[PDB]
Amino acid sequence: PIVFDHVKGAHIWDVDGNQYIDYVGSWGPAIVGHAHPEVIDALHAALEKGTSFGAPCLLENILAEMVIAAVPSVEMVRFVNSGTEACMAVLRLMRAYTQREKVIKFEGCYHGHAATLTAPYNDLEAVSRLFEQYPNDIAGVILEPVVGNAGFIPPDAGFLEGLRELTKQYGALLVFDEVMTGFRIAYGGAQEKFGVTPDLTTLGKVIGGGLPVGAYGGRAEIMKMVAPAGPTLSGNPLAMTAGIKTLEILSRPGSYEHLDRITGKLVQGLLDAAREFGHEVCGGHISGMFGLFFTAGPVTNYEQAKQSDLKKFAAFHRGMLEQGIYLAPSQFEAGFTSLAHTEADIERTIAAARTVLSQL
Amino acid sequence: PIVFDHVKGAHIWDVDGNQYIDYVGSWGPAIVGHAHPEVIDALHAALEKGTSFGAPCLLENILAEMVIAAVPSVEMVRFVNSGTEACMAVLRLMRAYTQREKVIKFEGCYHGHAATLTAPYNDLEAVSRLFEQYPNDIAGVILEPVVGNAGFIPPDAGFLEGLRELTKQYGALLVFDEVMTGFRIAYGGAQEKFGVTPDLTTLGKVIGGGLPVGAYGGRAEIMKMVAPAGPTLSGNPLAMTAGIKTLEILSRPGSYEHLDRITGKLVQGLLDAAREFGHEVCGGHISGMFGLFFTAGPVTNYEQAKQSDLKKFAAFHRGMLEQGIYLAPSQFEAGFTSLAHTEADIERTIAAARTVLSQL
Ligand SMILES: *Cc1c(COP(=O)(O)O)cnc(C)c1O
Ligand SMILES: *Cc1c(COP(=O)(O)O)cnc(C)c1O
Repeated sequence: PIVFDHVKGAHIWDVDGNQYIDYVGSWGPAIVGHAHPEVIDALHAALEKGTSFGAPCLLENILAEMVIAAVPSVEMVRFVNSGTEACMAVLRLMRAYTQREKVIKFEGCYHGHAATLTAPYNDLEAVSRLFEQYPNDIAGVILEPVVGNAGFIPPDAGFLEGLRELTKQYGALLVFDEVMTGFRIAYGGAQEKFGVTPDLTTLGKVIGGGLPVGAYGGRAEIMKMVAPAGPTLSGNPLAMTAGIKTLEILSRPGSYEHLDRITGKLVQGLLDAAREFGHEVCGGHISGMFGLFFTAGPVTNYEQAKQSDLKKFAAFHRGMLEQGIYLAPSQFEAGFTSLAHTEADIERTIAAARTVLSQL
Repeated sequence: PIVFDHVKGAHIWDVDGNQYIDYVGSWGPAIVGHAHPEVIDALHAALEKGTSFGAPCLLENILAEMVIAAVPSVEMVRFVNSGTEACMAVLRLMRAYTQREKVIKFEGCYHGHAATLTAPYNDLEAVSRLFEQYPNDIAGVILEPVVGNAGFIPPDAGFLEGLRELTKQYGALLVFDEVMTGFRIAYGGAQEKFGVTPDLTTLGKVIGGGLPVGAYGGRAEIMKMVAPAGPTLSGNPLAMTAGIKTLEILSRPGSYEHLDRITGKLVQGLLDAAREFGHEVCGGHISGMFGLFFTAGPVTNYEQAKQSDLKKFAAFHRGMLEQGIYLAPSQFEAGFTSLAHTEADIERTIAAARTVLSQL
C-alpha cells in the first residue's frame, strides 16, 4: 500500500515524506526522468490550448514523422489511446492483410488486456512446427523483441532472425510489440538495435511522455489497408507534446550510452552483492532495461523465470524499500533506469542491495 | 478530415483558422467548457509534481469521496485508466459476485472495445424472457441508462424500474454504465435523476476532466470482493486533479438548470427548423445530452434509430460545418452542450440549422 506525493528526476516522494530512487519509471514512459523541466514547460503551454480535442491535430504529424524517421519498419503510423489498443489494431490488421486467422504469441508475453497458438519464448522450433502444421493459416507472429513482463528476458542468438525467416517463408507477418522497448532499448527500438525489421510495430509508453498514448505502424502497403471502411480515437495533444519533447531529448548525444553505463554497473553490482552472500541469481540489462531473477537460471523463457524464489524476492523488495529503493513489486516486471539517474544514485542502490541481501 | 488547433469554452478553432460552436465536447468530458481556467490552473500546479505516478496518490481519495457522495449506489469505488477498462472490471465483478456466467446487453449499447445475451433496448419483455429461460445463470444486466451511442435514446417509462425488478427477482445484478451519463444527466448521474439504484456503476469521461480515466463502484459487499487476489492500474494524477475541479464547478448553483435550458431551446429549435421545411424528424435532450434523428420515429431502440436517413444527416452535417457548427459526424452519436454555451451560441446554431435545412 505505498502512496505517492510527487516524483521528479530519478526520485519519488511518498505521503509520509520518504524519498526513494525509482527503478520503475511509471512502468516505462519516464525515460528522461520524472518531471523533466523542458517537458513540463512544453506541457504548460499546450495545456492552454486544451487538454483534449477528440479529433486530430498537427502534433500528430510532427510526432509521426519523428517516429517514421526513428523506426525502420515504420513507413506509416497511426495513433490511438493506449498501447493495448495499438496491439489490438495491429492484430486486426495482420489478419485483414493476410486474410488468415491464426496468430502466434509466446507464453510470458503481454500485449494488454483456435485463433491463438502460443509457444514458449526463445523456442524457434516450436514456432517452426506450428507453421509446418498450419502452413496457410498463420497471419503472423507477435512478440516483445525483449521481454519485460515475465521478468526481463532478452532474445537468444538467432531467435528474431529465425522469426523473420519463417514469416517470410510462409507468407506471414512479423509484428514487434515495442510499447516498452520502443525508444528505450535504442532510439530505433529493439528492431533497430538487433538489426531485424518486422512488418509491423506497436509503440507507446515513452512516446506519450508519461501521458497515455499508443501507435502502430509498418510497411506502407500494409498500413494503406487502414482506410475509410474496415479496419474519435486520435492522440491526446498533451501526450503528443510530451512525446515530441521526450524524443528530442533522447536524440541528444550521450543518452543511450548513459543508460547502458549506469544499468550495467547496477545489474552487475546487484549480481555481485547477492553472490557476495551465497544467493543463486542471474540477470542482465539492455540499455535502460534490466532484471535480476532469484535462480541461477539462466532465464531464456517464462517457465524458467517461474523458477525464481519468490519468497526471497519479496523479502529483498521489502528490504530495498526500507533502504530507500523502489523496485517493481513483482519478480516478473523488468527494471528501468532514466537519464536522471546518476552514477552516485547507482552506488547507493548497490549499498542498499548489500545491506539487504546480507540478512536473508 | 478536420484538424484542430485549439479549443476553449464552447468553441473550436481549426488549422485553417475557422471557429466553430462545439456540440461534441471531446466526446463527453468537456461539460464545464473546454480549457476552463480554474481547471487549467489546477493542472499547471499538479503538472509540476509529475504527469504520472504508476502508483496511487491522495487525489484518488479526494475524488473517491466526492464520487461516493454524489452517486447513490456508489459506496466504494476503484479507479482505472479508461471507461472501457472500468466496464471490463465491472463484468468480471458481476460474475465473481454472482458466481454466474451470462450477462444481458442491449443492441445499440456501447461499453468500449454463450456468456452474452442481448436484447433490444427499452424491451422489458425480451429481458424477462431471458430470465425465465436462464433463471439461475444471469449474473446481471448492464446498460447505458440513457443511450448516447445509437443516437440518443432515453429510457421508456418503467423500463429501468423493470430492470431493477427482475434483477432482484432472479438474484442478479443491475449494472449501469454511466461513463457518459455520469455527472452529465445530473450530478448524481442518471441513476439519481430517475431515482433507480443499480448494484454497480461505471464512471469516466467527465470525472477525468478531459484526461483519460475510469471508475467502477457500488454496494460495499460487492466491491469488497475486489481484494488482494481475484479480481499498476491507478488513476493518473492530472486526470484526478481535473476531475476534482470539474465536479466542484458542477456542484455550484445553476449548472444543471443551465444545461437543461439551452439544450431544450437547442433541440426544440432544431426540430422546429426541420419541420419548417417538411423534413420528418424527432429527438430530445436530457440535461446536456441530446439528439435529433432524420425519421419521424419516435426512436426507443436501435433498429428504430437505423431508420434515419443517413444521406440527409450527412448533408445536414456538412452544411452545419460550413455554417460554423460542429456536430458529431455520425447520426448515431448524441450531442453535448456545456456550461460555456450561451443562449446567444444556441440561436446562432438554430439560424445555421434553418439556413442549412432549407436547402435539402
Ligand atoms: C504496458 C504494455 C502494453 C500495454 O500498453 P498500455 O499503454 O498500457 O495500454 C503493451 N505491450 C507492452 C510490451 C507493454 O509493456
Ligand atoms: C466512451 C464510452 C465508454 C468507453 O470509455 P473510454 O473512457 O472511452 O474507455 C464506455 N461507456 C460509455 C457509455 C461510453 O460512452
